[PDB]
Amino acid sequence: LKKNMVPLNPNRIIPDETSLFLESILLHQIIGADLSTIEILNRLKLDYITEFKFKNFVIAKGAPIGKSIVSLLLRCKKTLTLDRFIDTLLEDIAVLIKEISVHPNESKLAVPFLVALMYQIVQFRPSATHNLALKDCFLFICDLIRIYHHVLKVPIHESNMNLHVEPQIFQYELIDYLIISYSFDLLEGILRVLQSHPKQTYMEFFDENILKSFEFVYKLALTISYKPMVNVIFSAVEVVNIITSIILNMDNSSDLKSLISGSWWRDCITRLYALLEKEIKSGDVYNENVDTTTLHMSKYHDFFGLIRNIGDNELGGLISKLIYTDRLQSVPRVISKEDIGMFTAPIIGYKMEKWLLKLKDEVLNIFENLLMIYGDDATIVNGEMLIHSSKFLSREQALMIERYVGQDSPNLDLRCHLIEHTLTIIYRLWKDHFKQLREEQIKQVESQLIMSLWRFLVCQTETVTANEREMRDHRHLVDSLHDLTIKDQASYYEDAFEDLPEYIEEELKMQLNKRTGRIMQVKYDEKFQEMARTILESKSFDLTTLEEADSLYISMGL
Amino acid sequence: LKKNMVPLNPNRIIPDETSLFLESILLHQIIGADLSTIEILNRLKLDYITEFKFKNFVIAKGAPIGKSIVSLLLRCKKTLTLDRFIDTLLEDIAVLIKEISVHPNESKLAVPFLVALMYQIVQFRPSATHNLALKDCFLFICDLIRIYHHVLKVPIHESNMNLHVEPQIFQYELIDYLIISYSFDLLEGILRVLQSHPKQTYMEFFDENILKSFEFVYKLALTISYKPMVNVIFSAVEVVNIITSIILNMDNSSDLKSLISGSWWRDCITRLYALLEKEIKSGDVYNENVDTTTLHMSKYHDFFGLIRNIGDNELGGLISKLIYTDRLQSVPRVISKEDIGMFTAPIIGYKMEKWLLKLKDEVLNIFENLLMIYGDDATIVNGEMLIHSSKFLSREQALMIERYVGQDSPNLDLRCHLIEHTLTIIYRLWKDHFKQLREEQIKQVESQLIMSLWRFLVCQTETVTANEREMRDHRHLVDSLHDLTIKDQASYYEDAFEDLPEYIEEELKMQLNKRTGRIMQVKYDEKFQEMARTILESKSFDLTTLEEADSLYISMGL
Repeated sequence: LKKNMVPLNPNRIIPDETSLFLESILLHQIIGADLSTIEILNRLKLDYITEFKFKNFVIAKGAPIGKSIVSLLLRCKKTLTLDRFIDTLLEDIAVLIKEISVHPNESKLAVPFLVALMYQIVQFRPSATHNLALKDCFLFICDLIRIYHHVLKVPIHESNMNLHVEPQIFQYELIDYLIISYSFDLLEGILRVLQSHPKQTYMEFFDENILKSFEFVYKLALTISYKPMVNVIFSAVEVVNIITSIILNMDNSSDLKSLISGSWWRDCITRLYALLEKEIKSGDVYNENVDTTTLHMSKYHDFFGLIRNIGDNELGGLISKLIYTDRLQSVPRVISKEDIGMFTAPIIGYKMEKWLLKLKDEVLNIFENLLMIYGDDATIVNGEMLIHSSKFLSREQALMIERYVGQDSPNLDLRCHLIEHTLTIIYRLWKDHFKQLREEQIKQVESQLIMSLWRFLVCQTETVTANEREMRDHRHLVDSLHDLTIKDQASYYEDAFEDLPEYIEEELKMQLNKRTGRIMQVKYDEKFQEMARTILESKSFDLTTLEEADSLYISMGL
Repeated sequence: LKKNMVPLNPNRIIPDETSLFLESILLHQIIGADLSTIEILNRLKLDYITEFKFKNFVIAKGAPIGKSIVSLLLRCKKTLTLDRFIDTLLEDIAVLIKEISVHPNESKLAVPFLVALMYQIVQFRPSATHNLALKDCFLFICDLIRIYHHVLKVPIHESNMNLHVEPQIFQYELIDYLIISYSFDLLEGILRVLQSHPKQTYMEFFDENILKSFEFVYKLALTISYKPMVNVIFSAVEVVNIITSIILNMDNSSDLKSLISGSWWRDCITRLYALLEKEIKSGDVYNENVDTTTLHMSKYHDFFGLIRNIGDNELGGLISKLIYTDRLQSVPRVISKEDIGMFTAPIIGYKMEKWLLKLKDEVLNIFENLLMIYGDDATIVNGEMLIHSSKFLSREQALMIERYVGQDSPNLDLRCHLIEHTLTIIYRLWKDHFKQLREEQIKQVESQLIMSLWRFLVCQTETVTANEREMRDHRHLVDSLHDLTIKDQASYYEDAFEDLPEYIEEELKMQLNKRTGRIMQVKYDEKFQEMARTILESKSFDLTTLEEADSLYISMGL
């Protein structure tokens, strides 16, 4: 009688999730360092706080700090379940980071490793962390960054008499660069684990204090008059993405939007515009050059960080060489600043272009989001998304055609994805939001909008591709790198790319061909030809007159 | 239909027993030390083994050792289940103790803490440890002790010209005293966790090598011509107890007894006799006096150890003061030898008498066991258990009556339990083993046997107690300490001693009265009067003739 049902296991080992979390803390190790993070904190003392104690988390004067962390971890494993063990660790390590930070004399070497350890605590089980702990941790990291006021506020250019006679120390600069970078990365981590909660509970996180604190630290990160640290720019726009993504995908959308003032947005969007109008050039990414025009990713902060691996991690060997590893000390091991830098590969510049192109994709992606938040007209969906986005579209087509085609870099495709993306940021702005596209602001970009749409409608002629035989001879010229990519994907990393059945590689000699069309800047996708057609041709606004329009059409044929 | 059965739990949290074992290792702390054992091993390096590696247990030259222990513990938690995690730890820490030990120059400070950590590993779940690991660990601790050849072999008396001009260092002596004491305690622990296995599997432990190695180390512990360390005498007779206890309570009893040669027993029993004929005197327990007559428990090895808390732990403050606790070192922190010893309480002497009386109870308890092993006659159940046990019975009655009655020590009762026990070691020797009680050896003790039995049969007169009113006036004289004991037991530590229902304290004014009878050396228990009667009166052997017997009976009445 019903001999079908799947039988249970009578000895189900539900794994002790707090033990797995304990083990994930104990062997947490940042990428490039020689020792584990707890094993670094065992080698740190603090000799100006004579006795630290918050809630039975006693630290003696000459005691190792990581001894006290592992004593807390062992002591609170027996007692607490997981969601209490998390916020116990969060508030205890937060109070420790706090009184190491606000002190006149004491070195702050434990602070980066405690922030990274805190990030390991947060993102272990995001379903387990209650969001009031996330609120407390977010407020603590925001006013922790406003403690570290001076890392993101170095001036543009120094004095001419700034004599570089100096010990040329890097270890304190390396400490507070790690503090700022791990802090902004922890802000990104708090908001994605808050993003992963069920969608009825976001109001337990947000209040006025959250948004005012992030407004301050967001003005701090996306700087104007100071040297930009690009490591914090990635996370500081990814946080804005997480905000605009949960505003879309929640139910009580008004009480976020009522909590946000329009000044927050019109301070955010101008800095996003000023980020979007910067240049990406591989030959002087890592060079130090003119400000606020090239996203440059400085030599003196080049390491991975917590979420994503952003550079080549040139300063990861110096994290392990910041402590003496056989000694219990407080001041750092001395790192000379001018030893780094040795010249063999510009490929590092290509992948840093790849990250910066994903950054611009991120910025106009959150443009695409907050079009959909404020579908009705407001202060902020206000026509300058024609000006700045059309400037961006026109120049990233123009110097694509002038400079990039036939340069065999791997970053062509994504760079001709951005234009392919930002036309859509034009298009639904044109189609669904014309009621705020004012008559003067359209004439601020009448050159560049019409020229950018014309470089899509030039591709309806198509006397270039038309076959198969010579297009692969074009991709031997422009797209050999993606041939290497797809052969290494086909022979190693894809399940469907073996014993190819004479329909899966006819798809390949369809899609590599349309890809190399989209790279060669002739024959874009037909859907984008239609979207560019129904802005220029359509009669929502006289971009051109009919005797000016056919002056454009004769330069293709027509 | 059958709404009775107890329902299961659908979310049974079977606790991750290897995680609990991990946490028991990580907060293992010996009694009196300031730091945890892993936290002491984090402060130890080893600078003569340039690189230690056995099976991916890499230790660098200047690295902390406890870093490598906790790296093994975290790495082998994910992989192994519990019975493999145990013997992985056992062989790895054993190889580490080995190559720290066999080295000419290197200090051995890590060795006591690694042995104590190994003991914590063994006795956590004794059902989990497979007994081949116990065999390997027992063989390793036995040849580890024969490495430490010279701790248990200091001479009796030094030269007259042994000038005590010397650094007077104690730290190296404290190290290898801890090594020897923790090693013998680990031998006791291995054999009780082997005792706790199901009784069909003892042959997986024992072979010739086990018994030859313990024969050597047992001759080493119960010394003859060297200064005795009493800490190893307790465990070295408790091991013999565990052996003679499992020989009784197993099924394949012959293949142990065939594996044991009679020379092992007739080397063991002579040393047990020589231990049994020593004296216990509180006024010179802790004094240094004449050898092999007083069990003295020397001042320079007075700490707890692993199983039992044997002294007052005067050398436990010096275990934490053996390392610098803010430093990674190899040589010990210097302990001056003559600072210890400060005189306030002889009560410490009374509880050390209590432990030594339990030691003599242990020795004649294993006499009582191996009567029952060799119920048939052999080399070893051979009539000297009349001589030595009757010497012991007669003197511990004689100087009981001359010296101990009315001395208000807590150790009277157990001291008049020993006589009350050892009569039984007489009695079943007399009744069930007369066929080896040879005619000359009985006349070696004809004085002492008959006098000892007569001091039991003198109690059948009993004109002393006979009531209730004056016997409590006797226990105000001899047994006030047990009145304090039973009042503190009655008001604090016993569930049945409140709202006393006038039958539970009539039992008290029965059993305190028979107890103070048994202390006052008049009116023993009636069963012991019968057992002493049916040796003297019964006609198995002419102890007395009938004209010599009534010469004894007239000195009671009769």
